[PDB]
Amino acid sequence: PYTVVYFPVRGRCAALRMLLADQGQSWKEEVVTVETWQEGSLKASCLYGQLPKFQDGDLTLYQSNTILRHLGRTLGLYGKDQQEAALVDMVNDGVEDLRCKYISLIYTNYEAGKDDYVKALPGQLKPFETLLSQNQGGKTFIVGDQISFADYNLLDLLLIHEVLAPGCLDAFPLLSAYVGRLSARPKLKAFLASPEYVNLPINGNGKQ
Amino acid sequence: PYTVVYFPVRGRCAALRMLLADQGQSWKEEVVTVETWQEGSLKASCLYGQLPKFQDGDLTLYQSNTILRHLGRTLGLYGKDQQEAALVDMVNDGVEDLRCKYISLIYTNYEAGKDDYVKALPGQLKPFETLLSQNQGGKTFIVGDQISFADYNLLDLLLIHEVLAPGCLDAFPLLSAYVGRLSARPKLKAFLASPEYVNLPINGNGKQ
Ligand SMILES: N[C@@H](CCC(=O)N[C@@H](CS)C(=O)NCC(=O)O)C(=O)O
Ligand SMILES: N[C@@H](CCC(=O)N[C@@H](CS)C(=O)NCC(=O)O)C(=O)O
Repeated sequence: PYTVVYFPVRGRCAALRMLLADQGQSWKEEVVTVETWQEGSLKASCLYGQLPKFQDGDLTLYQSNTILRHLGRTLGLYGKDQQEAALVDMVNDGVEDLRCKYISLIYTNYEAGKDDYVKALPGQLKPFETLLSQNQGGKTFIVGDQISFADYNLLDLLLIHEVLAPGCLDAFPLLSAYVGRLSARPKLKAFLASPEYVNLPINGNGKQ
Repeated sequence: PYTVVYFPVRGRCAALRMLLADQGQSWKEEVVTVETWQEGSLKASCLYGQLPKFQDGDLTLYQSNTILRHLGRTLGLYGKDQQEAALVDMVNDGVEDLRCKYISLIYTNYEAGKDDYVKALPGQLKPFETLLSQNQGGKTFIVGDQISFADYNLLDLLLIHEVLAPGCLDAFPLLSAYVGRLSARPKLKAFLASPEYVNLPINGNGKQ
């Protein structure tokens, strides 16, 4: 079945976990502690020396976005056709770009850069509000009328930003409604409220 | 057909151009100069405020990797099945990670960081040498026995590093043979030797 090997944080695995949970999929968590990681053997076996590591049967994958795309492809969360598939990728790449900035802030200069980051936030969130407005008036999902892996990644990105800058979504009616709507999905709602999710720190350095 | 809107540099469009050229595809280039870009209107219309912008009929795409994935999907350069597709993504994500570091070096601290970067290079290139060794002894492509969009992206990444650090591939027999083999493909060879490619700077700041 599925196995995700990762540190005891939400980080880059939050989206894929929400996806699995929401799609009613079963998976095993292999927690890697800072001690275990610093030992060296695991890191050494990792293709790019980083986690998450994911296993689907005997298929072993690295890179969170590769895992998301793999699940999107195998579970049918990759658009209804090629055109939509391209759009889903475009959304995900945008999410990834902002995620990199967020990660950089959190681990590079949280104290000093937090203000400038929050100031620039609206500009970074606008593209997604726009994408939503062009898709059935932002009533369904980010691309098309069926959920995609990009939706889970974007949802995660929005939720963690809500924590970073409370109220940042107030200026974006579509994104706000979107978050509320996706957060209300039965299986996803249950998962987001569970200890498994709630009791894990967002990041590894305690900053959020 | 296809239209790529980009600055007069190879940059993030080199791989997709090599792909189109090698697959015998026709495309139109819309050159955007620094003056035109600083005017503001174009940037404002770009989803994430950045180029390249790509058009396939009326499908307008942004993000180089989305473009590569779209072409890989429509032209059949995405593995023979899902498993291979996942591996192709994993390779491409790895290429993208190193590309970001390269871009950062080139535009952030070329003079000061060039030495440390070149020193760390072997460690960054090793994963690809490994992937190659596990695939028919590195005799064919990066994944499977048919070319994929990841091959073009990786080829570009290697070629630009050859320029940055001449001889960096000497320690990697498989990567070296791989580059020579792919560079010899008829259509690709012609393209790499053409003014269209040769007379374009690798990066926008003249550093390489
Ligand atoms: N591009 C990779 C990055 C993976 C990554 O950043 N991994 C970090 C944790 S989120 C890690 O393993 N750090 C430990 C190390 O590199 O030593 C992905 O998207 O999965
Ligand atoms: N993640 C995007 C990044 C695009 C990007 O970095 N674009 C740069 C040129 S390579 C750009 O348009 N810079 C102009 C600007 O942002 O003002 C991609 O992979 O295409």
